[PDB]
Amino acid sequence: DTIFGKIIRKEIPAKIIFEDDRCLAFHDISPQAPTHFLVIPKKHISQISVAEDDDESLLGHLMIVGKKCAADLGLNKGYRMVVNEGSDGGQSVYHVNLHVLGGRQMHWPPG
Amino acid sequence: DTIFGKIIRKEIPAKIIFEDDRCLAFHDISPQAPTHFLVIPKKHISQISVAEDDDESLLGHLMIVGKKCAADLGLNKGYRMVVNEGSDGGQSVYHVNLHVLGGRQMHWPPG
Ligand SMILES: Nc1ncnc2c1ncn2[C@@H]1O[C@H](COP(=O)(O)NCCc2c[nH]c3ccccc23)[C@@H](O)[C@@H]1O
Ligand SMILES: Nc1ncnc2c1ncn2[C@@H]1O[C@H](COP(=O)(O)NCCc2c[nH]c3ccccc23)[C@@H](O)[C@@H]1O
Repeated sequence: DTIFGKIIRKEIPAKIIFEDDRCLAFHDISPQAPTHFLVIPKKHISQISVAEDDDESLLGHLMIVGKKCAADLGLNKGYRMVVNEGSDGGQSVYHVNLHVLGGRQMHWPPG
Repeated sequence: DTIFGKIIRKEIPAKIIFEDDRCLAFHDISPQAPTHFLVIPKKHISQISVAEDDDESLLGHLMIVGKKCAADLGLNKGYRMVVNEGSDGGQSVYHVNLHVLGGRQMHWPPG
């Protein structure tokens, strides 16, 4: 399975900042901002392009959890949420993952 | 209200590529990729940091609609989804909006 599959199954260790029945959040190993963490579903969805209609609430939950974690981490000046799909998106771990980045001005274009 | 509020109320014209009872999608006026469109809720939420828990399904719907529009627009090599919060996120229109960008390699960091 993927790296994130291994984190979910508790095969690879990770320092978590949030967990519930539906998702996990943890800091990125290669941070691109002073604050950079990930929110991932526990359900295996390899990429957002294959998410099903009934995954709507789960995907929204990732963003609500991202919002809450951002607040807890003191990102009061703002942040950026990112989901990458496939090669052009730069996906590297093929498990749906929401990036939340902040603590610096985020620029444009977003990559 | 905001620019997007005006688009929703059909005060400002916009060429739409998707509409339902909950959201609208349309191409960005200042595209940053060969394909760059936006998905916005019809409900007024000024920024993701003030989204409520019960907005989970709506937020997920934006991503599912983004996914579907991306497929329709032929983004088979991938894409990137982005939501900006506040000043550090680069928010400029204070109405929740999901960017979908593709048709080129998206780079890292994402801004
Ligand atoms: N054990 C662990 N704990 C915590 N974080 C972990 C981790 N193992 C891995 N990560 C992280 O997962 C993230 C996977 O995100 P992604 O959206 O699949 N690819 C985005 C990065 C990227 C790569 N190549 C690109 C090319 C062009 C654009 C972008 C890129 C990475 O930020 C980082 O590797
Ligand atoms: N009528 C119309 N039809 C179609 N698209 C329209 C439009 N009117 C406006 N837009 C678009 O809304 C988007 C608003 O996105 P945002 O996430 O609020 N800001 C991101 C851009 C940005 C700005 N400054 C920054 C600084 C640092 C990082 C980023 C930035 C813009 O891409 C573009 O202006």
